[PDB]
Amino acid sequence: GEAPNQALLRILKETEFKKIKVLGSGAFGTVYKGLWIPEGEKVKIPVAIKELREATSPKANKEILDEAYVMASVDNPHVCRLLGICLTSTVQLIMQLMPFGSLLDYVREHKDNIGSQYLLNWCVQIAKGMNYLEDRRLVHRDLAARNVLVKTPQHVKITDFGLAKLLGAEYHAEGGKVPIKWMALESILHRIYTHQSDVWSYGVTVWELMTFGSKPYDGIPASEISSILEKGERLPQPPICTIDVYMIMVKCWMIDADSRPKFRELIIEFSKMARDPQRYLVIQGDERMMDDVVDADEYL
Ligand SMILES: CCC(=O)N[C@H]1CC[C@@H](N2C(=O)N(c3ccccc3Cl)Cc3cnc(Nc4ccc(N5CCN(C)CC5)c(C)c4)nc32)CC1
Repeated sequence: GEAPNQALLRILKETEFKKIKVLGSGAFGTVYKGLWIPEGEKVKIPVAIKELREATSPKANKEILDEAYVMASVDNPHVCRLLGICLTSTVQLIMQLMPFGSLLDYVREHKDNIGSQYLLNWCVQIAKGMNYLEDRRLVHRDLAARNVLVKTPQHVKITDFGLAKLLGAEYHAEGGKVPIKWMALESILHRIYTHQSDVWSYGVTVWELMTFGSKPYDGIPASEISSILEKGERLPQPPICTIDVYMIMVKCWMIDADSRPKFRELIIEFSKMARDPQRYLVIQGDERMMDDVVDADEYL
């Protein structure tokens, strides 16, 4: 079967980190911006701390441990990594802080200042991250612009492996809440998921970036999407996109999964375009646009 998963899961002391402000709140709990100060090491690491609220719920406790399991299992510059877990009465997951939030919100907030070089670099970075996940035989199942976070405007990372599944030595889902507008056709019909179905969602994610965060198939009921797709219709060519770029998205949306690009090929193609970005995206105005703190990426 598969190779042994020798990832390390680090257990952290609650007294080593401090919560500074709320990044986001849900029914499940809260995510804080914070600092992690390992005892004796003389480093201050910016972190996001996800803490369950009222964790007397066995389902939420099991789900956050599965998440910790997945994140520990990965190590690439284009996917978010776990620093560790803290087993307090309310369980906590400690991750690298991504100071600029999700790329979906970043692209909406800054559209008038985002040039073609940033857009095409982001496409490369997401594809390298996805290619890494495919190497590790991990299917993300939820790639979308909301699930990419921004470390710096120059460096984004895939995150939110809420639905992510490691292939046993395709993956078949049971029925549950699932993002139909981002899904390969075979995922909507037969709840099948593969690295190739991730490519489909990658295409949709690029579409979101290239439209500066427009909602795909806006207004259309998710019940209609499978037949719309079977009819051969897809998302439209974004205004800024040359046909070279749109062609790539379209290939990601072929019905024959094996006819879609590989992530390895998407890396190459978007890197080619990143060398001459204004040849490939046409954007108005494009030309013009705590002493001991250590980023988690330099903390090994
Ligand atoms: C409660 C549901 C919820 O709201 N989730 C969202 C908020 C938490 C967020 N998040 C995680 O879930 N992480 C994670 C993922 C999986 C497992 C464990 C963990 Cl820890 C790691 C993570 C790292 N960095 C950030 N940086 C960051 C986020 C938001 C914002 N702003 C604040 C001002 N707003 C107006 C706009 C948003 C900023 C400025 C920076 N957010 C993260 C994900 C999305």
